[PDB]
Amino acid sequence: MKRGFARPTPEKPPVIKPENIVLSTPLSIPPPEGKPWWLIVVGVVVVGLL
Amino acid sequence: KVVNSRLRELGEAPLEATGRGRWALCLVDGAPLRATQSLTEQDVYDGDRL
Repeated sequence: MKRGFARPTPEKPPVIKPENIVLSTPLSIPPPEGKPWWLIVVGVVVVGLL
Repeated sequence: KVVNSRLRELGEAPLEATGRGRWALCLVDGAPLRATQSLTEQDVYDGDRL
């Protein structure tokens, strides 16, 4: 002998929420801008020699 | 009788006691069941422990 059991309407399960995400594009390395170092080196010599 | 018979096949000593009293079925707290009523009258169903 067993106890009776009637199955009711199922309870609401917790809802799953999807997500579409697009990534951030990485930074770009700065190209090599360059100073004319030798010019100012000769400069301080000429003004000094005067 | 069947419990004592089965105990011997397992190699266990049969149920035995000394002194004035009697043998009966009890719940986990030691409370004995009613001697004159059906197991269907009491709250007993398949899989209970006694």
